Amino acid sequence: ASVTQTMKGLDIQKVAGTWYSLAMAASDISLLPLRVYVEELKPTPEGDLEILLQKAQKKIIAEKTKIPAVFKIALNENKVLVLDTDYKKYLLLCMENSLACQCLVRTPEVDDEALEKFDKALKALPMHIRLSFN
Amino acid sequence: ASVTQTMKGLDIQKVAGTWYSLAMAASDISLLPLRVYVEELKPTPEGDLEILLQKAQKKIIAEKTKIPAVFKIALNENKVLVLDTDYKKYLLLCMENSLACQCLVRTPEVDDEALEKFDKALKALPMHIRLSFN
Repeated sequence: ASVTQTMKGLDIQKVAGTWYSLAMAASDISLLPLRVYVEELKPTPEGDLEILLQKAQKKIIAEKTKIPAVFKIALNENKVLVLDTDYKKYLLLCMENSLACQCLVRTPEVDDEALEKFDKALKALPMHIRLSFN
Repeated sequence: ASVTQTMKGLDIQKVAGTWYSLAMAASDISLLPLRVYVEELKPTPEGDLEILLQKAQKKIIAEKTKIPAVFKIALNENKVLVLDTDYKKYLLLCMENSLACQCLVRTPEVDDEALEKFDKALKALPMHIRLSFN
């Protein structure tokens, strides 16, 4: 991917709280290890991102970098990419080794803005597998 | 490996402090990503192990398990295995995906107990690559 595809002007503090994985996509079929469900984001006062996820709860710390929408997690290098969020409804997030992207929503209310924007974002990226849940 | 090859009666509190990587060995040549140098161990009051290492300093948290010499780190599952230590001189430590083992010493004093015991421990395990440093 490119820095061109990451989000401009992210405020990491406003993504705090609960999220639900509506859908996932990945560059390689076997990737879906990156089959992980973001349940909560907890930014730190220092600007790092704690990720609570389901696989068993895992707690991951993605550290800030010089790119405000890109965090570094480990022995195996993984980056967390925030593609886009409105903070109140949806967050598009990618984890790179190579690439898995998740469509996160604040609540599973009947509304399809998040999934339209996920699908629009994936058009640019070479994905070989796509999942959507109930 | 087996639980039979992990250490009996580990006190994680006594491995606290500085260590030096004298030597590494691994199951697969390409493994030496697990080319990481343990510089410090910091056990927590809760019994988890913080690992400071050189690759750039990385800080890894290996959580306790029901096995007192085995800690769990992440998206990719890695276990840290303490094979053997006398706490004061040497620690034999393995990181599993599959397997890399390190010979750690408290100080680079002229003494070869650590390396004899590393080599004796590796006899049992299928290693294809071995490194030793100055």
